[PDB]
Amino acid sequence: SQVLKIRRPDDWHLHLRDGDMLKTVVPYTSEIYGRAIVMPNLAPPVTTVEAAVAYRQRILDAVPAGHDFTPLMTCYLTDSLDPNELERGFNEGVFTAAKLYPANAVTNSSHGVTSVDAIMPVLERMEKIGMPLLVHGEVTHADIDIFDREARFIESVMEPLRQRLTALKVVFEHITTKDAADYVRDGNERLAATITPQHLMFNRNHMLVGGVRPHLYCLPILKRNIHQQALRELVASGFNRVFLGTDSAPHARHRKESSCGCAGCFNAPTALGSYATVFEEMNALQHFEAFCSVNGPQFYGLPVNDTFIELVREEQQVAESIALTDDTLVPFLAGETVRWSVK
Amino acid sequence: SQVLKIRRPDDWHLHLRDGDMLKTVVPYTSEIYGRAIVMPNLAPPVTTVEAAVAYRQRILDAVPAGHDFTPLMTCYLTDSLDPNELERGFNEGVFTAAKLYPAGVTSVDAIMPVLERMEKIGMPLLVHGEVTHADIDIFDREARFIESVMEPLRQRLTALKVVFEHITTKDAADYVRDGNERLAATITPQHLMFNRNHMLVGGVRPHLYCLPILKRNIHQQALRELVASGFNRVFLGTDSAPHARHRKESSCGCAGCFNAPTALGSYATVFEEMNALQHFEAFCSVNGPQFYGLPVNDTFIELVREEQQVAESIALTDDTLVPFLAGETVRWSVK
Ligand SMILES: NC(=O)N[C@@H](CC(=O)O)C(=O)O
Ligand SMILES: O=C1C[C@@H](C(=O)O)NC(=O)N1
Ligand SMILES: [Zn+2]
Ligand SMILES: [Zn+2]
Ligand SMILES: [Zn+2]
Ligand SMILES: [Zn+2]
Repeated sequence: SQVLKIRRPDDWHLHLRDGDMLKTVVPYTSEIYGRAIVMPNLAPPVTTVEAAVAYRQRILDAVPAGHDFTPLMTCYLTDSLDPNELERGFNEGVFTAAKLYPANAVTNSSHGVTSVDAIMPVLERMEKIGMPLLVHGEVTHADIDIFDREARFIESVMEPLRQRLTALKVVFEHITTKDAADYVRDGNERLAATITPQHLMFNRNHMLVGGVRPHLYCLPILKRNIHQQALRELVASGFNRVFLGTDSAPHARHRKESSCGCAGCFNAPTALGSYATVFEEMNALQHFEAFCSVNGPQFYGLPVNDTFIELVREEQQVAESIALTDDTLVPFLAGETVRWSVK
Repeated sequence: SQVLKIRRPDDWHLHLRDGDMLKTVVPYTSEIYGRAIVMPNLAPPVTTVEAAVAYRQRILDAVPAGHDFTPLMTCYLTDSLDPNELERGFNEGVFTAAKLYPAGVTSVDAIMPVLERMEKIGMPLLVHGEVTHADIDIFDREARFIESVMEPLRQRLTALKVVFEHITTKDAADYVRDGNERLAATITPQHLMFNRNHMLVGGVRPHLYCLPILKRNIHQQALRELVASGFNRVFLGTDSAPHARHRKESSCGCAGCFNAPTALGSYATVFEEMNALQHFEAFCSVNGPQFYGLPVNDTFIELVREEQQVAESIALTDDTLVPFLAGETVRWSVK
């Protein structure tokens, strides 16, 4: 059976949650990835240096003995965040980046951003100091169709922001459209993107035809096939400012399979082999290592890992579920036979 | 305070299921509607007169004393169905119409002799109008059906009476509006009240997941304008399609809204919002009978504009049933 050896990868977009759930999910990441960008959308969010320090330690506490894993912390951008607090966290190595979630005029100032214009002092500071901005690029106005929200963000927010702050480094997280693929392809060295395995492997038909499948329900929402194909083409092209970001985003089974299912795929356990499957199908395995292990480091100005891992092209069954203290997690591709697994 | 008195309505598109489910759900229809078109997608489907007769009696068995409700039975069209069986059931007063589900039927070409018979005898054809090829995006399946199946069919069988069931697009709305007297449509409450955002923003809501899939807002608006205009070949058809809670709320949720308990008031709210209450009775109680060549009901009911809370769930023998709009407050109630 065929082997693919790559420099140890990193995950440039990860949700690890907290408490018991954190304890359950960390190992799926730490066994494989050297570093991950740990997102700050805890309840309450990580908006201070002290919280990020404490959260980093809880994550390290949960890493199994012998895994060489380093969490890269982020600050949740809010209206009330002091730019001095963000700067101090960056300067002390606590915050690797800051994350901007969709604006909403009714958000509490302690929990989010009302408008992008309103946090310009903090954004100017990030530009000044060279701190990268990670963007969940959707506009969430009630009158905008959910499938249009990413495209609308490019026009309304992304392009004006980058024109306003010409030195700002930005990762367009988990892109899902041809709109975003083209935009990123056509950008400068200060614009990059991450892509999840689900947005490469599936489109909205997989989530809605024959049944509604809440384990494929995630934001930004799966788009039509033309968008899926654009994403696949982009990673297959060798374009070097797209990189691995799983957006592994675990929710208990009962919170997924409910009257109002939570958004997010728990894909940490199966992401890497899923990406290998996509690059192989695209006859583009020569660009697979760079996607997983080189492009992200280069954009963040961090070293490439100097250890290796091996994927083997031998069929394996994915677990149907993974136990939590209470309830269970259903992994991405649960119960399926997958083509590539880690040796 | 405000009271609205209408001729008793009918439901021209209903799923009653079978067994204990049927027992549970029939009363929500029989208490209000004089008649309903009972769809034939049982497992196995109703494809013979004999099965239709038996099913009709199970339905009648489950109707509470004092409800004057008549189920109008339908035949599930199959590639192989004998035209003589379908005609016999029509002639015996058993089959009111036949229903075309897309593969269901593999092609309209395979069932031509059945369709030609329906045309000759005056039997309406009820169409679930979606193409199903795996590669066609789910949101495009209705519009694609119009071009590739509906319009060719109608041009070939010019005398055939067709109801375009549960339409969900401006495409279909425009098509029906511009059609002749042999084409009509039903519209559900969900496709008037909501669009796909309501199913997908803030969470995935499987109780709003149904086929044809909820579409974007411009399509919702087209349907609302269609009913509100007074156009007289669109009529009430709930597509009440109940599934146990944990078949809805699962890793692969079933399609269908259990809307029988709340549909009528929900429609009232829509027409009221569209400033079109003067057309509400015809949609509910006149347009269908006229298309089907059946008399209008000779009794009347009243809706009052008093806010009722919808039950969170309805008990079944096993599991529960979550009604459409569960836990929400509805603006109009049946007095
Ligand atoms: N529409 C649905 O979502 N469900 C209906 C089938 C139908 O009307 O196609 C059902 O029978 O469950
Ligand atoms: O933006 C997001 C948030 C994430 C989560 O659950 O944290 N889940 C998602 O599906 N995408
Ligand atoms: Zn996000
Ligand atoms: Zn995320
Ligand atoms: Zn249907
Ligand atoms: Zn139906």
